[PDB]
Amino acid sequence: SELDQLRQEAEQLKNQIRDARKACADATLSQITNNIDPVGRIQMRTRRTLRGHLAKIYAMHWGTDSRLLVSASQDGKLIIWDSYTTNKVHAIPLRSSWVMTCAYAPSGNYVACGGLDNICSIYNLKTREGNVRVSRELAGHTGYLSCCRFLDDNQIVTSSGDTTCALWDIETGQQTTTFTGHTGDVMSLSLAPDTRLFVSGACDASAKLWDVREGMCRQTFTGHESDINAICFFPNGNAFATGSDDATCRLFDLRADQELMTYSHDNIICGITSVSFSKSGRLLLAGYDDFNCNVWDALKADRAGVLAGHDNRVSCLGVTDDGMAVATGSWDSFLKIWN
Amino acid sequence: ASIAQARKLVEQLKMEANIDRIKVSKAAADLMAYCEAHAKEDPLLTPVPASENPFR
Amino acid sequence: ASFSILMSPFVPSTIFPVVKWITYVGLGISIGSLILCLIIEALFWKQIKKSQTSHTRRICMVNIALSLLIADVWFIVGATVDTTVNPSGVCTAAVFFTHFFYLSLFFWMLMLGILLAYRIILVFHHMAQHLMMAVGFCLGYGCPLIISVITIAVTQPSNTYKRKDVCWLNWSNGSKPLLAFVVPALAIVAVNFVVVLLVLTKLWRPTVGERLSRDDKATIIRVGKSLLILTPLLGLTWGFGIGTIVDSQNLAWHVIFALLNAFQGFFILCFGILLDSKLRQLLFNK
Amino acid sequence: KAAVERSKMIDRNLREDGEKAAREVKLLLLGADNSGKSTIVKQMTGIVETHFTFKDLHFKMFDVGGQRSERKKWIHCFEDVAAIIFCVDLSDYNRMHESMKLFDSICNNKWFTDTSIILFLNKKDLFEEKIKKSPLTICYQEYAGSNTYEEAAAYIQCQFEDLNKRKDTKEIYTHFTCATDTKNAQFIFDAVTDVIIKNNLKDCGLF
Ligand SMILES: [C][C][C][C][C][C][C][C][C][C][C][C][C][C][C]C(=O)O[C][C]([O])[C]OP([O])(=O)O[C][C]N([C])([C])[C]
Ligand SMILES: CC(C)CCC[C@@H](C)[C@H]1CC[C@H]2[C@@H]3CC=C4C[C@@H](O)CC[C@]4(C)[C@H]3CC[C@]12C
Repeated sequence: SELDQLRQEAEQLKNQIRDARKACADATLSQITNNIDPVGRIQMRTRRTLRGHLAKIYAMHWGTDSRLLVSASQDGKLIIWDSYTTNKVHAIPLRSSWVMTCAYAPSGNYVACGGLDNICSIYNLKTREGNVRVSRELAGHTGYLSCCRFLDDNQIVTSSGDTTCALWDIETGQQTTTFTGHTGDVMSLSLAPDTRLFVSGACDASAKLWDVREGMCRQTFTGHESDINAICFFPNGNAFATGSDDATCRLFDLRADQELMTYSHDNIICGITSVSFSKSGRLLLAGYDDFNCNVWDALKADRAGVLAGHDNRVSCLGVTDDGMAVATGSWDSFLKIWN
Repeated sequence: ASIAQARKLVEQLKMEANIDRIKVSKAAADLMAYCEAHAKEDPLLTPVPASENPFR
Repeated sequence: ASFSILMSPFVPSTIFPVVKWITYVGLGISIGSLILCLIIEALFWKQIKKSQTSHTRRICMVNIALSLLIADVWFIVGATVDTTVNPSGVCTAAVFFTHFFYLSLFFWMLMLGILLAYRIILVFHHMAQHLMMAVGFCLGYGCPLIISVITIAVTQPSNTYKRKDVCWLNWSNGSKPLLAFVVPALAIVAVNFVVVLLVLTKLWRPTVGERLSRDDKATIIRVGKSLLILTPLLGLTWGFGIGTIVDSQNLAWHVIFALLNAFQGFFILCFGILLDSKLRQLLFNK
Repeated sequence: KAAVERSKMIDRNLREDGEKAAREVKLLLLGADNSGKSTIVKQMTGIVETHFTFKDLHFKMFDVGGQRSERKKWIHCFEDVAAIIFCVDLSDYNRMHESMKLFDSICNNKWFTDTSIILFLNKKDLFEEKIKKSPLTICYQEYAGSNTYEEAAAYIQCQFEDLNKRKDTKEIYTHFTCATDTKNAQFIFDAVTDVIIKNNLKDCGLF
């Protein structure tokens, strides 16, 4: 049998990979940014408190204009909010109440949903006939849909619970490209600012960087020891941060191919649920299962602030494109806008 | 079954092996440079005045 | 005073020397018990309470607690002032407030008692939380106020509203203003008592389906705990008022009525809140 | 403002559907493959939602088990359920070992620390004849006691109820399913109406 030889060949490749990373591991960003002044204690107040959901809020997505906000709840209703005036614009009656993700198109015309129903539903907001309708119903995933993001009005990438990410074409409703390689259930994905390459975190404690045009895993990052739940790129696009079930946020560099920072504290023992970056990337916001968020300095790993004020586990959060405010949706059916 | 998976798995490592890796310190400086370049364009970092704050 | 006057047409002279000591201690610790009960409740009023049904009980408990505290301080100052030096300045005002607040306390326990009956037989019937809150305040305060105003608008012009010995509603033989307090007190207790038995039947329901006996004496300990906490909050200790009405000369009934009801503040902090394991651990640690 | 009036209209629809969904029982259905779940759901892809109305009460049942993924990553969304319906196939013997493990996992979740179980022992009619062909005592390493149905059936209940570590906060309801289905839906309603009655006692500080 040649299986034993192949495993040995794979094993020595992993040793070469870690040795190559160890060569550049001598320098650490923690000891480099000691000269820069710390951001200090930062305060954020709930400018708005969006309410109206009748169940736990699992996902939200900010609008491309930093004004509209879409959130999904287990009540079966998808609501597009007007963050400036707290008003409500739409309320979609999702066919399946088990929704776990929602995306808002960069053109502001489409909203996507998915969850335990094993399908991705896309709704046309700009309908000339009045009420919104299900534009397309993407199907083909054998596992629960964990995340979905819009590349453009005709391209969407979905993270499923079948250890497989896929790229879909809305016009034909077929998987243009299928991404495989994860040995665990994929939980989240993030798109680069140029929407060319994306990285997804799975339950195998590994984050893999993919190429949309090709459909191959360019890089693999293994720094966690538990399930990875949050993925977010740096604004530059050359780095990203991961949130896991160990209360640890790790910053990985695409070019260096190695973990740089480890944002963790002794007090926190819960798991990360969502992470986000500011416009400048200096401030890192991470959700937590201990009923409140945290603010981390992305260059010094110092807890700059706390976003307490939620009565249940924080399930989702996001920062606007203009970086004017940060929203947060917890399990207490309340959305809060912080600034 | 498992033989095919092993053949494909070892090919992925070889493709990932022959990639260009820059020094961490060089990559670390790029992250710090980006934060300093866009520090003034971060309303969260610098308290925005209520006059121009849309959420005031 | 003896604290029996609330339900006693006449207080025998032999009980007064011995009954006054226990009630003053009982009223004294009742004031302290209510202060701690309100303080601990105020801090954790909404931090841990989120259920819709639990929302109604919190407002009922503070209303019962608030009524007892202010009524007790009105009662203690209503018996320590002479009825001749200030027959209207401090004596007349205290009697009306004491009578009205006690009526509000009795009527609030009816709302709590009806609430338990509502969630037991009408398990699937759901009204709005605000609608239940509005009707509870209307009957909790408005109904005692309706009875209170007519008490001072009928007996007072006849100059039979004041007992000579103590600042409290007179008994007399022709005019009986005390019936405006005795009758509602027994009516609430009687309505609360059938509510008590309704809870007992639900705890004693037979096994559903083919379930085995499994644990033994598990239901009986719940019954003992339920009566321990439900009795003071429902004012079941006020049922002795009928005993002092009929005879008003028994040595034992005046003692038990005084000690149990004067200690009701202690039976609220120790049994209503401390016995509740949901809030017991959250308070002892810090 | 037209936008403000639009929000007010949306709010009415949200509350109108909220009170409609507030009367839904929202049960959860579990069990082994081909473990009689079809009979308990059809008496009248991922998870399937089935609705039946009994005594002016609408019930929702979610047949979890078709996901075939990491259950702990999506089992927290099935909280606030009235109870858990479990189906055990008494006729099958090899599937009983995995059924106990599945029952063990669901009852010990941190989310399901208070939800009751209305487990159903299905195929009791076929268990009478099948036990004669293969005795329960011989098939299992553990002793099954007397070969009579009055003790063998009760032995299965002992092996299932003892898996519940939270005896005080959980009330397991057991029933045997037969060919008739008129009383099958009655037990679910009786078990559910007992749970909500009991649940009010904890919220009222009585239980
Ligand atoms: C402030 C806080 C708040 C307060 C609390 C309380 C209030 C109110 C009370 C109540 C409420 C209302 C009532 C309901 C009834 C109905 O509707 O329905 C009846 C029939 O169904 C009849 O029923 P029967 O069975 O006949 O009986 C009944 C009796 N009870 C007692 C329940 C009344
Ligand atoms: C269940 C326990 C703890 C509390 C019971 C409280 C009530 C129901 C009790 C306490 C005192 C009792 C009274 C005591 C004496 C008499 C005189 C006679 O005519 C028999 C009935 C009557 C009038 C009783 C009626 C019931 C009563 C009012």
